[PDB]
Amino acid sequence: FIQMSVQRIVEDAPPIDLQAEAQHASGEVEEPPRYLLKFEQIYLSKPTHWERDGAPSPMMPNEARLRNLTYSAPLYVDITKTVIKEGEEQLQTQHQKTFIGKIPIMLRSTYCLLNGLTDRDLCELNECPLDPGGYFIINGSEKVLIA
Amino acid sequence: LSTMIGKGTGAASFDEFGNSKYQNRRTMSSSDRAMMNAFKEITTMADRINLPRNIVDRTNNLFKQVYEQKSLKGRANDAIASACLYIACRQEGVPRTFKEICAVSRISKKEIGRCFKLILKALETSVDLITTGDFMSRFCSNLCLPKQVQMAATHIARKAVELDLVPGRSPISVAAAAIYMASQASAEKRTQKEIGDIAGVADVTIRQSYRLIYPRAPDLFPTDFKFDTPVDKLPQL
Amino acid sequence: FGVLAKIVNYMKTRHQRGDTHPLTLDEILDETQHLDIGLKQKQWLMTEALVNNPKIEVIDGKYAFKPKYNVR
Amino acid sequence: TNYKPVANHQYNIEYERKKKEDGKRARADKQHVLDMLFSAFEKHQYYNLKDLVDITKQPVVYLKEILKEIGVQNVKGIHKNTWELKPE
Amino acid sequence: TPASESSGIVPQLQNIVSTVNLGCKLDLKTIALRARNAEYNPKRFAAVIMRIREPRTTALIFSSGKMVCTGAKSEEQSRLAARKYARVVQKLGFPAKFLDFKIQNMVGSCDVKFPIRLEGLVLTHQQFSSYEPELFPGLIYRMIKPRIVLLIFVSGKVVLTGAKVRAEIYEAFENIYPILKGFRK
Amino acid sequence: LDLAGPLLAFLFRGMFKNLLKEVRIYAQKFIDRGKDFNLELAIKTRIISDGLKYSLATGNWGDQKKAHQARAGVSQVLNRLTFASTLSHLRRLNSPIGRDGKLAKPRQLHNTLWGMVCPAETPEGHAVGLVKNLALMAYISVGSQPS
Amino acid sequence: MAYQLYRNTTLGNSLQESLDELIQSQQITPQLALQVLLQFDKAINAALAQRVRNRVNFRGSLNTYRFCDNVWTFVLNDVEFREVTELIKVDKVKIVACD
Amino acid sequence: PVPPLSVRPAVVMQGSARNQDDLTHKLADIVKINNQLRRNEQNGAAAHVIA
Amino acid sequence: TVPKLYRSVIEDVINDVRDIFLDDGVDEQVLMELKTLWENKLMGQVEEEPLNSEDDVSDEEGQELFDTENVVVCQYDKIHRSKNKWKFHLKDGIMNLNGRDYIFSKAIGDAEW
Repeated sequence: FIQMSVQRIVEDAPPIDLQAEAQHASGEVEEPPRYLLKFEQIYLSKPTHWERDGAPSPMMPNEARLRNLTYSAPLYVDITKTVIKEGEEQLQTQHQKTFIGKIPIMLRSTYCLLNGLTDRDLCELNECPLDPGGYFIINGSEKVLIA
Repeated sequence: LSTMIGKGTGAASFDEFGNSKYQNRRTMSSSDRAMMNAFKEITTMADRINLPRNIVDRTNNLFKQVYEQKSLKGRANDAIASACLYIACRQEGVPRTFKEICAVSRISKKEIGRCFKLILKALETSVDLITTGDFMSRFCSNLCLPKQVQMAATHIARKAVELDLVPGRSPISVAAAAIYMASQASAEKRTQKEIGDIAGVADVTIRQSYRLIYPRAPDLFPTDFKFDTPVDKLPQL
Repeated sequence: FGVLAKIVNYMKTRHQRGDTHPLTLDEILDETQHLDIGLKQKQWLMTEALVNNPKIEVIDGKYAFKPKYNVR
Repeated sequence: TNYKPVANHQYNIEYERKKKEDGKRARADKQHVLDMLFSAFEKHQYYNLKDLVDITKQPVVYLKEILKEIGVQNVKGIHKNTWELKPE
Repeated sequence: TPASESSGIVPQLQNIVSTVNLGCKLDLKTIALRARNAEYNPKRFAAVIMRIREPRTTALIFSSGKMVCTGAKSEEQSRLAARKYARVVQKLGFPAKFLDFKIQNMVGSCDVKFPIRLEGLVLTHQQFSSYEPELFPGLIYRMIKPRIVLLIFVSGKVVLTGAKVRAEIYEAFENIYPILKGFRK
Repeated sequence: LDLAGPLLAFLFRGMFKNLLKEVRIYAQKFIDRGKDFNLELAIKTRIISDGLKYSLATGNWGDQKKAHQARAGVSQVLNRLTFASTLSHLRRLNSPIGRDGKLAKPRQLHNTLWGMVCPAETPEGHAVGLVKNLALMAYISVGSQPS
Repeated sequence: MAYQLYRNTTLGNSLQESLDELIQSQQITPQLALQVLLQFDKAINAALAQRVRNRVNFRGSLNTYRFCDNVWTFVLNDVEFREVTELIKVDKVKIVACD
Repeated sequence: PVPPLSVRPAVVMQGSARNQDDLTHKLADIVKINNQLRRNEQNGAAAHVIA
Repeated sequence: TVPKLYRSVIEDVINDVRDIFLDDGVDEQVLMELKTLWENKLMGQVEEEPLNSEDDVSDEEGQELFDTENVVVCQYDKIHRSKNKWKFHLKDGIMNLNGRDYIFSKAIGDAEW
């Protein structure tokens, strides 16, 4: 779902264009200003938490459960602005790397930091080595989706 | 006021001829709908910098108080919401800069600052005075700086204010200059442009502030600090 | 048409002033500062605005009293 | 994110546009403004208030007092109003 | 207070704000056309701007007949400049009249010649003082007596405004100076 | 069987398209007032962030205002009473059904479940044979482009 | 619309006078002369736009000023026009500027 | 007839008054529109809008 | 270089108004005579009016009506001032000084009164 599904959906079919309603009652000249937006590659960080100070830090699934957090990670996307005006300007293009929302990670999946650590390390993080994962953590409660 | 209604039994629900089943719903609280619209803007602003719900709850509270007095009804409602957000953030002992709240908004720095004073006059209330410590944490954090270096910078900042080396300088700029001195005294060495980029201040302001604190650099570091480059080899710029 | 409205407005003010004395077109052009409106428009005036006019009062060989006709 | 604008970059540009002689209108040149009204009315029998505001660059309330002076108003649909100097 | 008369450093007046009504309607365009050393941009602002070097001052005159005079070093000098402008308007042939001349504001400034700790001042007078070093580098003090606003700096510089009478400035400054000396570095 | 990926995928598509509309409305409001645009301000992060957070927590599904009639109860708190309850819970699958009185053939044990779903392992209660559990070796396709 | 102001110039005035001679001899009409003056405006504006590329720098004492109908009118005293290869001083000069 | 409060003891559930019996909330809707239709008769009563 | 510019101007004007001359039916000889002539030319009381207590605060009318001095016609880009200190950013530009004629596309500028 992350490695495929979310990327395909932001690429699939959402280009949006807007053409201003100018030159009313009087108009001529050359420009009713027009803008187009396009979305490129999606980026997904490791599960993070923002402390009230404003300082981000890595979140530990055990901590997420005690303090009652939502164990999720930030999702970022490439957004483009293209200004092919009605004449003079056409090559006005600018690249951006932007935060759009927070995707809940599922435990010990390829995007949840627990997948990489070894058995001794995982025991060091107060996490069970035998615990299977594959369930989301929301607001302190462990939640599993039924097929 | 009242409950709502909405479409769905398949129909009969007249439109008899036109294409509008039964009837349209009705607005209720319009005089206040832009208060509700203010609450919507405060949460958007609030999430864009990852604030806690406790801040949002204080912010919403301040706003209702300012709204009920109707003492500053003429002002830009969005400017009022943004100023409330700034106050709530400072009262909870974790201030954001005027530069930061402006960033997540469409209101100008001057106008947020102006509204800030007016709200303070409207509620006949006061807040604490910002210190170096209240910002040293966030900045050093976003630059991926080690915990030890953050600690040193804090000490550098605190002492710098204690020795009164910067009577004609803002604490944020001094904070920035301490961060630079620390970073250049460690292996990390974040560039002036990068620090500039997190702090928001002009990199010429840091350079001047650094030039002002450089003559006393030996005395400002913690004696327990693990040095990488000695002060006798600390660069000048 | 606009020019004609300025004739109407002038005439309106004159009626308001208390007088309904008729004047020549030339004088009206002058007093409305529309003397240089050209032959064509003048001709349009003569063969529509002044004669197809539903409530124009012709008296003393000149055109008077445009704003009102319903009450005297 | 939020590489601090302190004065929003588009907003700066809009103020800059404003920073070229704006916020003052003729009102004041009445008669010359009347000339614009007469000229405009020559093109069509009726106009929207918004077209007159674009055309004469003056305060709306003053123009309304003029339209009360030399004309009437005619509305239709959802508050769609057009004014006319009563052609006859 | 005799005991401290080296408070009595008498703060210097730098600016005076007065208004006066010429008593007649005028035409700024003709004025701008006719008058020398004057500027008028009706597309930017309404008032015509005129400037003399005499007591080095400037005045802004409306069409209603009201005008505002600024730039004076003193209130007498301000009445002189106000009178000089109205004279000029007289010289235009216009029905110029010296009517309703009144001072609206006085500004003073001074230096105390010693450094002070604003952190203490803002702490102890928290109800009235307002200090935002991130925004403005000065400190804003709102007295409730001679309703005056003060600008305090670490150097010891002070500016006072909102004044209606010079005595009020001295009174505001004689009152606050001991506190400032009590917060010296 | 729709699993966590295709179940999440339905929601992410809907919120992200919904997000696209809210950004469309913002750009028009920018153009109307006399222009003041900030592409980073138009993204209403809460649509995605909170929207996934909400659906996954309550167990509801989608629009909440209306869509919740059949696809209710799809997320659940992960039961943790022993080690087995959890492994068995994560490896559970649910057939949707009418409710309160239906008697037919989607309750008995079709032959084709052989090697697929558990012979005997189904709730002893009202929903007998409707919530099933996946056999021991059985597996599920993630699926990919036929191209 | 190109500014009438450059008609005030010696160049512009010699043209107006040249046209006036032609009118004295009744070989042309006043409207046609005006049409020639309008074309001269456009053409000299064009000549300014396309050919003229040089610049000058100046300092001096300001004697009087005016601003009306978006027209600036000055009179400066003890002026000094400075260029990269020449220098030009004059006791007093009037500067009229439109835009 | 308006049923007595004993029929709609709301439910408070902490807060205070957060417990306006949703039937009351519907009763508030009836009174609101009936007030408006009353004012409509008092004021510029239309036709289709009254309907 | 600059008399040549005027010559450039002469060519452009004569060329572009020629058609006007033809449109009226005016003779090309008149056009040439125009050019030749033009070339030849080329080279109580105190509560009412204490106002009279400031008589003579006047200056010279000498500096505007007479125009004894030289003149410059140009355009302005931006004008800026700071008390008695004035700054000018000018553009386009024909100058006449003590007799000779000069030109500029931009001119920047500082003066005090």
